Amino acid sequence: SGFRKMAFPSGKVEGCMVQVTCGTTTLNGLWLDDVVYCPRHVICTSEDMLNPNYEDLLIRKSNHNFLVQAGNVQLRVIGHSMQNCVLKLKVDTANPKTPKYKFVRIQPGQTFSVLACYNGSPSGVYQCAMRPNFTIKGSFLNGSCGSVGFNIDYDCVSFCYMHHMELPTGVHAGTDLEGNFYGPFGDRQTAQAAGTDTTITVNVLAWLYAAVINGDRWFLNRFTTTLNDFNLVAMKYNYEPLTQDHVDILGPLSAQTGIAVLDMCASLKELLQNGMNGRTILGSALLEDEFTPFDVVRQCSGVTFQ
Amino acid sequence: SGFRKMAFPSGKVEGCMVQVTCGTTTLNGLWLDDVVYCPRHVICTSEDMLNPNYEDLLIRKSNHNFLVQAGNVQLRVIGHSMQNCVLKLKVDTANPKTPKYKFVRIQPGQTFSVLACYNGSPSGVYQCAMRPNFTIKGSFLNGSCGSVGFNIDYDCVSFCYMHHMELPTGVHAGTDLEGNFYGPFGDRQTAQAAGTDTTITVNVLAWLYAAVINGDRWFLNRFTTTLNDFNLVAMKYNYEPLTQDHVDILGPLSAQTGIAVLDMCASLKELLQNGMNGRTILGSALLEDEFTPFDVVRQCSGVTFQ
Ligand SMILES: *C(=N)[C@H](C[C@@H]1CCNC1=O)NC(=O)[C@@H]1[C@@H]2[C@H](CN1C(=O)[C@@H](NC(=O)C(F)(F)F)C(C)(C)C)C2(C)C
Ligand SMILES: *C(=N)[C@H](C[C@@H]1CCNC1=O)NC(=O)[C@@H]1[C@@H]2[C@H](CN1C(=O)[C@@H](NC(=O)C(F)(F)F)C(C)(C)C)C2(C)C
Repeated sequence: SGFRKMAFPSGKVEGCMVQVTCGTTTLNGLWLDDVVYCPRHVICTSEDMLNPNYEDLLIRKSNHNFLVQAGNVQLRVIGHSMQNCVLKLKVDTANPKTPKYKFVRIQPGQTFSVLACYNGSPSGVYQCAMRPNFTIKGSFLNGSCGSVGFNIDYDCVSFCYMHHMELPTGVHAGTDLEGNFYGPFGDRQTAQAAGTDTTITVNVLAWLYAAVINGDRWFLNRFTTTLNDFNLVAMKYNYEPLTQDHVDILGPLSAQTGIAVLDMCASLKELLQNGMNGRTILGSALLEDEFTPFDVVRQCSGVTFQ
Repeated sequence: SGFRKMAFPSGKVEGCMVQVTCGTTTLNGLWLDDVVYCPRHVICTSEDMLNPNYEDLLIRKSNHNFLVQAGNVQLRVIGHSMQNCVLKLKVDTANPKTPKYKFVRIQPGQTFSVLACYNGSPSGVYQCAMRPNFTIKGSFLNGSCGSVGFNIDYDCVSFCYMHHMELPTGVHAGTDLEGNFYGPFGDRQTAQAAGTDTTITVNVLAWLYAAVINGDRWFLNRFTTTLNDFNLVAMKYNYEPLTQDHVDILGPLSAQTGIAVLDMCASLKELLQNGMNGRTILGSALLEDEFTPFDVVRQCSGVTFQ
């Protein structure tokens, strides 16, 4: 029993982190086979960040301008190119610790673990969700860019995020590993703001199921609702619409507990309309939306990674 | 910016996890040099758990009765002994992945990361605190015993917890790596209950400082208090006493922010007496007590591990 915001084991990703320095600037890179992936703004000076011409700044860099270190060990750069907002530095040594891996572009609502790093070394690991406004609520400081977000499925690490920047309110934005930003953001120090966020309804329902599984059942009521009528309430409280696909994805937890998804929807409707009146669910005073259905099942069934 | 419940990178500990099977029962072990540490109740059958005589059950086991596997690879057991509530299985192969490590007995109030494991494989990592009642609020299922809790300082893993059992309310109990339980518990399926818990006052203050550092300052008031008068309020709300040592330990965060510890105490006093009136601090609707002063500084300054 118990339910925690649980991150993936980070060892496979730790073996891939390196330091990338270009002149003054040092940030993190990801070393897979003989390629190091890092944010392209490593090539910028504190002078011009308001709007760099990255393509131009890069023509004036050569391989030797990039100091890549894996721990103590320098890795010689033997080629370089830019793909959208990331640099790919070909090095003379393939990482012997390269896990089985894929690059994925996650969808808003999905979760992943961030391995926060500085100077190529890990500081810590935590779980996040890609928010509907394409930000993540992370914890990042100067020097953290190039830190990555990932999922693990058995033996395969799916890299889905690389960290690039921090928006007003202290939320964070970044790219997939092909260097394409999530959301309408770019890597320039200009006036950018996240869109209004929304609550990930299907994840809240998944967490309510997690609560029932753990014995925290006080919020279950006797009623049901239709999908359409539920979504009218969701909208008012800035919850995203629940689709039939969401309902189907909740099927395993619904089956395990015997609580139809629409019955759980009626219980969530009442929580939105009436609040929690000082009670908690799974120790929380607010409704939690950063556990997917798969996260709940993984944690409550003990899924492990090879 | 941002502030997250952050766990230590788990790679050093992952390389140490193994599966230990004795007859039916399989749980996790920790493989350091040529010794595997695991909970002694691996030698029990589902028949007698209400009160095993472990010393007796062990005399009838020989080395070959223990199947130890590190991934696919069997490790031959060449000796065995019991130390309090853990078994030490000497094996014929030293773990080549053994990190620099120590065994520590943590104090209530301190935090550590748990690497939850099943069948010798990691499921996930999360941060916990040793509660004043010597429990942790973890997430554990059948088969998770032998999962360990740890801190990292530079290159050194301090192992402080091994998981043994779950108490009513869904809280968890275990031992240090010398097999001595934290708290008044034992490894027998009998009526055991945690004592009444209390809130870790010094950690709440540390988190309030973390909030100020992140710009969330609405709860700061203009007043101060004495240590003695603050502790009278703390007591009423089931907060542990704040000592001068606690004040001194908060010195770095007090210096960084310019807010005297006793000024922050006056602000916490007001939160306890008046509540938060629907506001949040660092995204939370409740006061958080599972960040130590060192955790806050580590996260807000980017401390990394070699
Ligand atoms: C990479 N190491 C840092 C990570 C930032 C730094 C503080 N916390 C973070 O997550 N990334 C940057 O410094 C990027 C970088 C230029 C400036 N920048 C920002 O994150 C800035 N934000 C924005 O410009 C805004 F508001 F548009 F998001 C800053 C104001 C410094 C936080 C480039 C190339 C975007
Ligand atoms: C080790 N793999 C499990 C972990 C438990 C199992 C469910 N969630 C956990 O953390 N440990 C046990 O099964 C231990 C073991 C006997 C029974 N046990 C318990 O945790 C039981 N608890 C107690 O007896 C109580 F209440 F005293 F804490 C159980 C009721 C099965 C949860 C021994 C040797 C303690």
